[PDB]
Amino acid sequence: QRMLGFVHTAQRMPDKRPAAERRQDFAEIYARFSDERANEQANRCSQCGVPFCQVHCPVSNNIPDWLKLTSEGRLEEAYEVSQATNNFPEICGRICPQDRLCEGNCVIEQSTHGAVTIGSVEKYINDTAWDQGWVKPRTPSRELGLSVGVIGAGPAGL
Amino acid sequence: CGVGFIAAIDGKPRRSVVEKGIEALKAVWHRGAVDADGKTGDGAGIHVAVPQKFFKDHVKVIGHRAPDNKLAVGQVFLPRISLDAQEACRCIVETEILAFGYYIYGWRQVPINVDIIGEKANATRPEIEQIIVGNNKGVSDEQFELDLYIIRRRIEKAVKGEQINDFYICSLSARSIIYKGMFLAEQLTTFYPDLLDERFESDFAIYHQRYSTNTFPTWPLAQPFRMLAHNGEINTVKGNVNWMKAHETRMEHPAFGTHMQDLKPVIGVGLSDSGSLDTVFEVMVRAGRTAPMVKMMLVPQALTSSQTTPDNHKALIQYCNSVMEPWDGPAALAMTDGRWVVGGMDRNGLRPMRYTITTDGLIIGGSETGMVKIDETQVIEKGRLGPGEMIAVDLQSGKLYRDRELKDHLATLKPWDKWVQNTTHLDELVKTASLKGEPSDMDKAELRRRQQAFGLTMEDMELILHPMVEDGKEAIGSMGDDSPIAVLSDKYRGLHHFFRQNFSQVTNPPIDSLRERRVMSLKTRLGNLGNILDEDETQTRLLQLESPVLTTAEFRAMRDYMGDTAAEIDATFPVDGGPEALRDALRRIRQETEDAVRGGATHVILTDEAMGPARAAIPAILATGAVHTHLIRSNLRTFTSLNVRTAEGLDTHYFAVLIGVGATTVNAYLAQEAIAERHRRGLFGSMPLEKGMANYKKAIDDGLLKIMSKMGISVISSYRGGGNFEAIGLSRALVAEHFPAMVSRISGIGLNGIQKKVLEQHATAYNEEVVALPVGGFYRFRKSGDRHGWEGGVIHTLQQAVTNDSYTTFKKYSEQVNKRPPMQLRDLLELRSTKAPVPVDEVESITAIRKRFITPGMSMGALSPEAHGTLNVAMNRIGAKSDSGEGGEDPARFRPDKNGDNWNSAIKQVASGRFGVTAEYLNQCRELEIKVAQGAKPGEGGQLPGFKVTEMIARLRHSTPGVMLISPPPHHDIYSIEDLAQLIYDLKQINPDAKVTVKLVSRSGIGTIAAGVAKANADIILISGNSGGTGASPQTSIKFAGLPWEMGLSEVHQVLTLNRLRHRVRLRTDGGLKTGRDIVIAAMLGAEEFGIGTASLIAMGCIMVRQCHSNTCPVGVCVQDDKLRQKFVGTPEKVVNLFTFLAEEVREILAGLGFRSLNEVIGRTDLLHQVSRGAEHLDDLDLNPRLAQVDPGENARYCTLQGRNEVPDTLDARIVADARPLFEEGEKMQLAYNARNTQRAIGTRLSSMVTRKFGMFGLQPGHITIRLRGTAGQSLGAFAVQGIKLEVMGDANDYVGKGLSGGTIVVRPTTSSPLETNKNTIIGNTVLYGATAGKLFAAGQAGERFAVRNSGATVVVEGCGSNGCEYMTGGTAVILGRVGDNFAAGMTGGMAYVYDLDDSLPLYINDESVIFQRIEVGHYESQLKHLIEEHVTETQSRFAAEILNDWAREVTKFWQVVPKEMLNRLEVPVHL
Amino acid sequence: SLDAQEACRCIVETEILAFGYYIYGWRQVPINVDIIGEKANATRPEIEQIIVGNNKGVSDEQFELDLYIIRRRIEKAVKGEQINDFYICSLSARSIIYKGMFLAEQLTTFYPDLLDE
Amino acid sequence: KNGDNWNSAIKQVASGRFGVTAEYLNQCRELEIKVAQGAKPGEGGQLPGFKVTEMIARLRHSTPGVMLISPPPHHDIYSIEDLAQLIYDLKQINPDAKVTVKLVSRSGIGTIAAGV
Ligand SMILES: Cc1cc2nc3c(=O)[nH]c(=O)nc-3n(C[C@H](O)[C@H](O)[C@H](O)COP(=O)(O)O)c2cc1C
Ligand code: SF4
Ligand code: SF4
Ligand code: F3S
Repeated sequence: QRMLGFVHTAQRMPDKRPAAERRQDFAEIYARFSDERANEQANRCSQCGVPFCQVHCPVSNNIPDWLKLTSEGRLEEAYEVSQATNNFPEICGRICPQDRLCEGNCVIEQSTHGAVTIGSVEKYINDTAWDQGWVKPRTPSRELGLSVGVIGAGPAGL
Repeated sequence: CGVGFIAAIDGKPRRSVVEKGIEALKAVWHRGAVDADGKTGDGAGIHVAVPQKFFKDHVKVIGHRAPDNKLAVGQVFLPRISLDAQEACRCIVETEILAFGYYIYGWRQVPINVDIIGEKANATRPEIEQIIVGNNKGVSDEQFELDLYIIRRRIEKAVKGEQINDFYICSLSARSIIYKGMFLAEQLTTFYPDLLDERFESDFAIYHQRYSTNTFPTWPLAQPFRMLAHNGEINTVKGNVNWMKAHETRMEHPAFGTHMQDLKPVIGVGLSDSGSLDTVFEVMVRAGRTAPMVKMMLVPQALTSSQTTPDNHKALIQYCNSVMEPWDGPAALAMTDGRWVVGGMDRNGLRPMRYTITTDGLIIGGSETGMVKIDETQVIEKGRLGPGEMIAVDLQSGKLYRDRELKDHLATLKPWDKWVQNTTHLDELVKTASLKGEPSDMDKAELRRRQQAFGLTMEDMELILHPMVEDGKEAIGSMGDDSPIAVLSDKYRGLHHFFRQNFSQVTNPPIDSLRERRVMSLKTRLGNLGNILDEDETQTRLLQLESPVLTTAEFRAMRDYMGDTAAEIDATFPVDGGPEALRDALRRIRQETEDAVRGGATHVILTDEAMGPARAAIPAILATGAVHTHLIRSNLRTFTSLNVRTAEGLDTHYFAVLIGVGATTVNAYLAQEAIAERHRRGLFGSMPLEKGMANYKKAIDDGLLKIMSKMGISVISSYRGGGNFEAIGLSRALVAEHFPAMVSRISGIGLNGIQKKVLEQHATAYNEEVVALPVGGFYRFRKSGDRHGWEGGVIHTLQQAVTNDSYTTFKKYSEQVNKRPPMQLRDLLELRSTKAPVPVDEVESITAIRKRFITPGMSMGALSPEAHGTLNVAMNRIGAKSDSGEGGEDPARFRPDKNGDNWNSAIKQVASGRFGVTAEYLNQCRELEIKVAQGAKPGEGGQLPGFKVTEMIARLRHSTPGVMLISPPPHHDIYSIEDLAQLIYDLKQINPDAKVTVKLVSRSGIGTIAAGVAKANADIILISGNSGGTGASPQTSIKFAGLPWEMGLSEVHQVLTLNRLRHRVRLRTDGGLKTGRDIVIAAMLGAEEFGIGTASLIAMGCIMVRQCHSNTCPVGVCVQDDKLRQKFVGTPEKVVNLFTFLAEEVREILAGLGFRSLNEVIGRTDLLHQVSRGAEHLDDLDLNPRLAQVDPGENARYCTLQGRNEVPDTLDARIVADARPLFEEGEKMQLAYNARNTQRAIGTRLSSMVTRKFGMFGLQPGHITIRLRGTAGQSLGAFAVQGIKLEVMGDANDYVGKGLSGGTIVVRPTTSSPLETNKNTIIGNTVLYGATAGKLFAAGQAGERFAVRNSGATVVVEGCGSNGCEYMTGGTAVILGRVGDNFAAGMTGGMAYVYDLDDSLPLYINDESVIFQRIEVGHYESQLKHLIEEHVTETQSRFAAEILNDWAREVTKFWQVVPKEMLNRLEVPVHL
Repeated sequence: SLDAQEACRCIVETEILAFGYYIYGWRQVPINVDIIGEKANATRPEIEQIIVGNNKGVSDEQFELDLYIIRRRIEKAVKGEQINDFYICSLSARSIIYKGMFLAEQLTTFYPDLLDE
Repeated sequence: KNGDNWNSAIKQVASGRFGVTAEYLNQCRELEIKVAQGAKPGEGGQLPGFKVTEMIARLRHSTPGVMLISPPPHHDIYSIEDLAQLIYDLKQINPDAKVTVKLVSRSGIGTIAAGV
């Protein structure tokens, strides 16, 4: 559908477990979106020119493009668009503080309409792609005859 | 300004004809341009028959013998400065005339009187003489005329050989003579006393007076010409001359003979449009045809697909359209063959023409129906001329042919119907083509590799291609263009980005393509060009396509039909060619094309399917330009066609430029491949592929029509190969060599830059493993795309600095703006003074500078009420002027609030729709403004979605709630510059205190338009740019139309200074102004005031969302919904702080330079230098064309007069001096005067006084009544309020009841006139244009465009013309007669009743937006009854009396027309 | 007219670039029109200068010959289109000419360039 | 209220002064002295005894149902000096109006006109 539905919909993050139950285990506290809810929450985007959601994201993903390609089915192309500019999308969507980077500067967030839930849609579109084998390693075609060394196995190293 | 003609029907010479011609010339002084000198004119001319007895008596007196036959008299202009060039001209004329054997009687000096000419028209006056040549060989008359024409052409060529200037032959014939010059109209018989003789008698006479746009007159440019007289202007001359250059190389006729060799360059140099048209007219007439046939072949009629015309006329028009390319443009013609006398109109019927027959067998025609005084009991029939109509007089037989009789007589000469059957269509060819040969689509990898090679991103397929295939219409954007220009860019911008489109300002009107689509044709013909001087069946044997764009299957069918006559040409250059491979490839292809055409090939297919990893593709535009220009220069374009197969064609602007350069048919296969590939993935849904292709083709054709209609061209055959574009950034040599006629005022890249860009993109595409397309930024900002003017940090910094009120943050913003790489023309200029800096506090105050900024107009339809009111209250607080824009205004805002806020607006606009223009809307402002063209969408009308129209805006514009409101592209009032002068006179009459501003758009050729509008007593000029914002408009018009204001402003300033006119008008610029440096640069270039616009919106909260058209802007700036309007965060102090900072920056800069006021820096261009970007970009831009300094002289470089430029005074003054008891005592009155056609806008000033005193509805109807007897002027009773009643006995010229506001007008024939009231034209074109309330009862037939944009008026007329009741919105209109074609077009509100006796309405009506039925409800019958009763009571007609007498049997003859949108909103349903 | 100037400029640039020399640009000569009379001012032409550099590295005499040929070709081409009020006061790498219709003593007043050091 | 003003721009000073008051002379633009009428020169206007309704009786300050015959002379104009005096009076009471004298055609009117 024509994706400008921030007027007649309300923002709502995915399922959460209550506090009296969270305190026991060590698992996560949120859950993955459902299909009909992700296709709804990714529809509140406005495809605004000069997208602030991208100016303030340190890796600068093409956020409106996969937000569009998600709101119309077409999940595989959205995965391609998201992965082609970020190596660990799901890890980022899980840990990246969004209230200060992307969700905190959305155009509809500055106007008290709430913010498009970007990181949760990142998780959704990047984990539903893992289960169906759309992820593949980038083996080099022609092996070049050189060797490079790195120190450390953190995010930068990997 | 005007044309006119007088003819004796029977054909007997008499002095009364010349007497009436001079009397008619004596009464056109109100339309011309008045001058303070009193002697300076701008052209005048008369054209009559030769007085044989005069010259024969002269010859007798000299001493010769009076010959038997008719004489030949030539009138020549010789040089006056040197006494030796005269002798050379004389000996040339005598050695060329005596070469045939005719006897020369001698020369005669015409008596003149040089005490009446001005000074500027006298310094270039030529020596006027006459030569008397007699015929002694005894040859017939027609052979004698042919010899004289050949001799004239030979003399012209010979005198051009010796390069002698100031030489002209005004006429050389044995039938007619021409007296013309550069004097005033009334002083014609004073400069030429010969016409005061008693022996000058003729049977026909033509007269013309013109209106120039400059003040440097030259005598050889004064009409009438030789067998033509023209009023208006022709749009397509750059394209018609290029087609004549190809037609010449094959024309020949046995009448001329060998001397044909001396008539090959038929169109010389140094002529106007009406001169070239006249030359081709004469060369076609002198070869056998007759004047009606030539008029039909040059300016044909609109070939309509309606059953309202017999098939004979259709066949004739088909033949005429096939043989020759039409000469479009607004044109009223009064031409004269040696035997016929014709008066004709163009295809659209813009200019007016009205005629009259007397009982003396005398026909008088002209632009105004009151020029020649005629006793009112001598007329037999009055009439008009519709679109394409004509009226002719046969002098040799003494007969008068009206339109229909002339067409029926002309459809008899040749069997046209038997001839037209030779043509073959293409749909038959694609249907008989077997369902075989379907090739296989390319691979996804191959398609992506071929798309990446040209720069097609994924956003050119998700944004501008999906809507085309889905719906059938182009995309829509909602903001200006802030992307860099082509040459200053850094990505791969295609070559079609360097060509800006064209459009028409006041000199020509655009054409509406949504409603007047029946007069626009997209026919294409292969195998058409040939001998244009023949009449045979082999002329109409060709192939005809219904659209210049072809699909792949249609292309294959056409190729198989062509067969072994086509020749394919490669268009690829080797990537390993070297540093000059592209030039070599161009050479190669332009040689192979010529070598193949000489070998019998009659079709050229220029393909580029050989593009691979080692061959790059030549830009298609360059290839087709080179090929077409070479074929034209070598006299071979007349033999073949030109078919192009492009791989980059995806948008409508591509096809436009390819057909404008010269291509015949354009094929785009890659777009079709992409559509098929996107379809097989299942993105469009459930629609078949053929439906998608049909939708795409329909969208492309509609976009082509839109681009074509911005200039005024209604046919594609005369638009092809004309060069209706402007190149910005291409080198002068390249354009002048490969493109026919385009202007590149600044040189740019040559061929090496193009080659470099092409090779870089090709290598990137073909040596890198491509897996997807880049997202790309051209319409929306992306980090990988190009740079934009408004980024994120800039917006945030500006909003912070405006909210928190910290000047340091504003300086931070300004520095961030002024630090980016160059993006616009004003980024290469640098300020450099020579004085010493002064202290800052010494410069003028901030108030005196803030009073120089204004905010532009932004309609209430686009913006919200809160934002509009906020801007208005913020700009009235610092002392500067605001603007309201189109869309009207709220009257409750006319008084200051209780807190002191003033929500009014000091500048009211008069748009093309006249959506809120009332009599009170104009008396509440300090400066009026006429909007000719907007910056974002030039040559078009503003739009408004159907859901943006709430109840409040519906009540404010007097429209229907919930219907798309699209403005008309043209003005319906401004069809030339004399109409602009009339409109400015009207506006200055209605508001005696305000100034009139004319708003234009930057382009090439704006200097002459500005010099013309400065003579119409306009006193403020506004020059917009190409980067201005808008509410909603197509994307191609946003990105590919206009020019930067650096060009327009610097052209207007110089042209105005050159004509000694700068000291009268002010200059104002806007579009892309962000900082103080921009303002100082604009002030140096010549401007005085400035408009800001978009930046202001950013100060109130707008964050460049670019969804204004969708009615869902989150902040709530351009929204009409309520839940979103509740989010507004604007505040006037924000705008005040913005303007304060912007003025303080200018003060800082002026202090740093060394001046103490803006007046000291205006016009001082020499304080600007041009710096280069570096030695690594290699662009040869030279901005010197805008740094040239024209020295002013005595006057200053800016406006130096207070108050508006005053205008003459009409009859209204006397009325104000007579009805004083109404204004002091408060009582009724009754006045009676005599109206003459030289009195304009009768009853407008009185309306102003009444509005200021009582208001619009303060007086009962008929409180003050005026009775006039005679032909009223133009705009009679414009802007009349309730309480005023005008009663004219006679007729009105035009614009009667324009902008009515509650008044009442009654027009009826005089009591002693023996005329049928229902069969004579009584009023003219454009009646009740944009009326809001009142009544109008006429007892005759109206003109064209009757009751356009009616909103509340009520009119009862006894007839109508074409295009009547167009785009009406409210009121009731009763028409007791016949109507014209395209009736009730675009109507969206109101009701109509037509009294059809012949039952011919279902053929004329435009039955798409309105439904017509028969009256079945009594409540609507009583309405009609009361309206006709009121008509009978007012005008005392006899037709309506008869209709009222026999009511029961005539009620069943009325058709009721009701719009579709009002079918479920009315109170009483029209059904049962 | 402001359109004949553009035609003259494009003709000059398309004829100079046909040999291969590099055009640096145009310059407007500073003038002072307060000293000319009225009859000599109604026909005053627009004075400009063009700066053409030599990049092919040819000798001086060959360069002068090329410049003379280019001047003749430009004159013929502009005569072909029948454009009046066009003149080339000089085109060379050696000399320059400052001339006009002013008084003798007012030469350095109309042309302040000669007052340079 | 239709603006139809029922006033009259010329007021007469008859021989009877039947309604001449101070307001009657300040509500005009242009005055008129009537010396003799065209039909009955050297005579006063008459009005029958039954023509005098109550409205006319109130408008003329008279008795209802009584014949009203104006006096032939003026009792104010016995010679040209008294005419000058009356003209001075009329021009003093109304500072904006003009004074019109109405005569009847006969022989010897030239000297009377040169005197007035
Ligand atoms: C939303 C919007 C609506 C506009 N409406 C009109 C209009 O109705 N009439 C008009 O002449 N110009 C209209 N304009 C153009 C402005 O008058 C002005 O030309 C433009 O804003 C200048 O662009 P700038 O702000 O970049 O300087 C509109 C502009 C915008 C952004
Ligand atoms: S979240 Fe807001 S800023 Fe980001 S893309 Fe969507 S509408 Fe634009
Ligand atoms: S959550 Fe994802 S899109 Fe948002 S800032 Fe982090 S990495 Fe960027
Ligand atoms: S781009 Fe338009 S939709 Fe509103 S936020 Fe700005 S005015």
